[PDB]
Amino acid sequence: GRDSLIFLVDASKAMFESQSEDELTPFDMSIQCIQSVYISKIISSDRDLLAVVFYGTEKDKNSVNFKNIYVLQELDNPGAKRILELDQFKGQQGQKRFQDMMGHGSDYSLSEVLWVCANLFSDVQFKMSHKRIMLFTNEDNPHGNDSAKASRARTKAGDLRDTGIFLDLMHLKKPGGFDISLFYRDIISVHFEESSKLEDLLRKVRAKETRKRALSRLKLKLNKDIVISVGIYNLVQKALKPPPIKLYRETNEPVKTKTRTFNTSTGGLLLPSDTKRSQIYGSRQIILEKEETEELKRFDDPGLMLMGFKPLVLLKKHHYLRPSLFVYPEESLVIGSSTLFSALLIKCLEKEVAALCRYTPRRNIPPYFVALVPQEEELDDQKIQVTPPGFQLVFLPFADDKRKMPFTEKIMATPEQVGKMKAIVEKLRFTYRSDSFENPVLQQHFRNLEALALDLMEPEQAVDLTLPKVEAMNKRLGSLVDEFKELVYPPDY
Amino acid sequence: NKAAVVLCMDVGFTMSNSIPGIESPFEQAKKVITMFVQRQVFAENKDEIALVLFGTDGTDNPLSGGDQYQNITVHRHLMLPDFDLLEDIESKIQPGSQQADFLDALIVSMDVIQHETIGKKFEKRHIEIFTDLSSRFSKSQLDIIIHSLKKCDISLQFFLPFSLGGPFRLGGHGPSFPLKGITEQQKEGLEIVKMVMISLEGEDGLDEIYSFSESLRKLCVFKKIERHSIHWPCRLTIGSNLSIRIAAYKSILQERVKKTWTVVDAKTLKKEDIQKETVYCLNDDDETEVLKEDIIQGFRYGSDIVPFSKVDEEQMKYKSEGKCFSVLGFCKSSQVQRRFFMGNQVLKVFAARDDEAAAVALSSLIHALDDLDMVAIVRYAYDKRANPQVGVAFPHIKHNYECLVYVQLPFMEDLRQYMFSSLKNSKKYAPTEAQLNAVDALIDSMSLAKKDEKTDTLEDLFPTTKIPNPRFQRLFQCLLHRALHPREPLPPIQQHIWNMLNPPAEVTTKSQIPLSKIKTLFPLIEAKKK
DNA sequence: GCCCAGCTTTCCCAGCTAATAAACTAAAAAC
DNA sequence: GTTTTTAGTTTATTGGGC
Repeated sequence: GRDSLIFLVDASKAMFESQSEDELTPFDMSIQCIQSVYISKIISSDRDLLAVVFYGTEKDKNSVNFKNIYVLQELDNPGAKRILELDQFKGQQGQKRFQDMMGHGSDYSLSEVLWVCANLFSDVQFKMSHKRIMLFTNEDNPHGNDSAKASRARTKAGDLRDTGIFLDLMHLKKPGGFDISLFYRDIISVHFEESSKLEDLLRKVRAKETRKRALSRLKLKLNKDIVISVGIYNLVQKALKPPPIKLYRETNEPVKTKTRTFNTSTGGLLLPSDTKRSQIYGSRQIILEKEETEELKRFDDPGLMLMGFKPLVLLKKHHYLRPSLFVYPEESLVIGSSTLFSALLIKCLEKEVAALCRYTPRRNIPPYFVALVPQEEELDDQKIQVTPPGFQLVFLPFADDKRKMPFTEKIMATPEQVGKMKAIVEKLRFTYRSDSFENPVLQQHFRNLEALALDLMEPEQAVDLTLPKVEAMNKRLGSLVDEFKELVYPPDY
Repeated sequence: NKAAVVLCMDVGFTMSNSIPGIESPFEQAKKVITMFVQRQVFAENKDEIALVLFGTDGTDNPLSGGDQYQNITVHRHLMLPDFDLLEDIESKIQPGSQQADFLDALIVSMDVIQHETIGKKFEKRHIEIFTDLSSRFSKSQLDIIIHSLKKCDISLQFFLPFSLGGPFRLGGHGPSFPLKGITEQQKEGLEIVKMVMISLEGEDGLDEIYSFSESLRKLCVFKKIERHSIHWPCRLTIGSNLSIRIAAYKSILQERVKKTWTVVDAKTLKKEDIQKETVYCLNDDDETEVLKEDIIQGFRYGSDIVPFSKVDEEQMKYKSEGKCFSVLGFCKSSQVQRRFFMGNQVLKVFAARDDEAAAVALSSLIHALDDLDMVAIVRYAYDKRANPQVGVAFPHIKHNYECLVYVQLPFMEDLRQYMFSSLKNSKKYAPTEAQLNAVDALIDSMSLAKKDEKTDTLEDLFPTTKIPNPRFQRLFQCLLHRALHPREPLPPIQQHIWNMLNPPAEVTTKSQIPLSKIKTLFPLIEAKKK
């Protein structure tokens, strides 16, 4: 039930060389990217196990005493101290702390390195699912000068693949470029391009820090006989402030909580079949059994029932009701599902049509109409999948979810006023990215926990990225504001 | 705030003409009225409702003086609806053997509103007529009728057996009794109804004439008595020197059940007889209880457990200035994809009410963004307590009004970058040419739209956003059933409900052959391994 | 701080209703 | 079976000028 991710970092000489730029060294980039995954995994209460290994170091630390391999952090749940530890190698001062604590630029043999990593998976007392190793290096030919090592590394790499361990390569920039065909083509389990900016390394790593996890596997019925299986995923989910937990003052140990129900008179425990459900209207009571309150909610069996196809232009942008889901074929339940799915996708795209369906997530839930909107795959310049291929499950509001509002005369602005506003709009133009803002509230909450768990001098204060940069904006706008006002607001306002 | 409504029902002889398998107008109208009264009862509004019947055998109304307005009965006088009204509708009220003047029924209906709304303050007075326009009637009171409706601010709606604009399915999507199948008397009555509605509403008056069938799958019967939304005052700020007074209303907001089920004792059927006591024990083995005077608050930080009291959390807690709607910047609309929409609402933002300066200012913004194909990225915070949100405000320009539509955008911590295998470049699941053509034929047969009335316009044949959430009227049918028949188990779902949740019978029929070809072209079988 | 605002099957003396979102509890299904 | 997710509750905190 717990996936495993080992972060493996190259400590060779070139990992600490920026290559003359206003950019971080591949090593700093790597450390910072690893901290990120550690922290995000905490923000979302992820139960995966993380590990941190370095190789090419002068100092070694592993159960078999293989040389130049340092297991900084064995596989375990992330915490405050482990994160704080990684921060010690951040930046230029970090570089100095790492090199003085472990040394760098020493020799090594990838085979020995991969053996140590595989062994960390075996030492896990917990049961595991996915076993993955993420390698960070800007060296594309480790043993191009030592066949005895190159050969052992390929064999071990192959043994990993046969053994169920996945090795992903997070290749970093190198003069002339990083050539995967030279060596790693036969090791890793179109590929991402090399990373040269933290941003890119982060997304590529984020794209793999967590494995797919369906919100539900359902049947998509074209009719009663033609049924395919699909996975429903939430590519977006509102990260909430983790709920509190009750502890025992004298030991800070978590406490279990049992909620029972008893007759007030006798004090006897009340079975679920010893109580009924009531609703009072006016001066009349209507009694139903628990079983019946659920039954009146029953309509369709869980699934997606195809209603037909509706042209996309008929679906309004302003009818949003709640976050959309993502639909992808689940070949593991119904063999043949992907082919039909792909066809539906290809054709819905050509005809700019959506598949209308009646949706029921689980048993005993009234249905909601949804529009499966065709979504074509999209990769950016780094070869990162920005948009996964499939269908956007768009929830449609029932008439009850719509609200009316009275409108007075339509008052429109003149070309001269719109022009002034246009000029203002163009001044405060910027490039929006779905991941540019952080949640002020969540961030502060964990900064606070950090200060308490690590006994820091003070709680770091989060930077509210949602607040407008007022002063900057004012200067950037100049007199456009006063101008706009003269065209719109009577001095007597 | 409150409304006075008179349901004017036709229970005349013709209302019972049963068509071999097709429900009579009387029974259809009876379902629509029950639908309306049920919602008014279970939602516990303050609207007052009267019920006038015409075509009845007897005569009982405050205008019969002088052998006039005969066969018109005021079954229920203006007052809060109750279970006795619903029961009468369902069981007592029987079809009549006569025929009454429908404009006379309207006049009696107007009388009820005029003589009984006395003193009480009603924001709205409304009359709903349910008839088949089968019989003769006088047209001498037309001007009198219209003059009183307008002067007394009384709105009107009509409900007939046929639409105004094959196997019959009540509440379905598709039938249209041709205006030719109706009698000549009905064509005359319909013209008058049209004239009346046009005088009262204008061009759109035609829109207030419905078929009983379509009424069952709409909220139109409540349309003129719907609770108007509350406005939210605030200033849209650009920098710190430009403020614009605005008012926001929620356009989309999921409707939920209001009444909760109270757990009670199966014998006393009372709530006080039940009580819940939540105790605490050491989760680890040796389940030892603990007293409330020994438990503190804490949080998890990965594997760490961190005690953090609500008092300390209260002060270190992130705190904002408060209410706001601040622009952070503007960007191409293309950089904002709908698949990233967040939250559980949509907000329409208008200039503050009656503020022309604010309106012109906002209109400037709207049109500039529209003319630049851009949108605003803003910080929205309901109040000083609410967690602040980042969101998009995009231009919404119509002919009757203009505004910005607000929808929340996601925070980085809300995203999940799950990678998915490519399907276009699939070396396993690429469909053959025949499979693609079968799907292509399936999509055409199952089209839910049509370029009808030849105007290059797309007519939606299955507009789901007009259909009411089925759980409500289903719940009401049950709540009522349990009230009028305590010993009986719950009734099954009404067919008209199922009929409105399904596509036009036309669509279903066309797809059969195409579906058959797809079943043979696309093998599908459940996995036995893994 | 201090209370606004109105309408009446509670009554006009007064009462009390309201809007809504952050929190929280419970049940289903994924793993 | 345990963990994430959600519908169903719950109850208080909230606005704004003077």
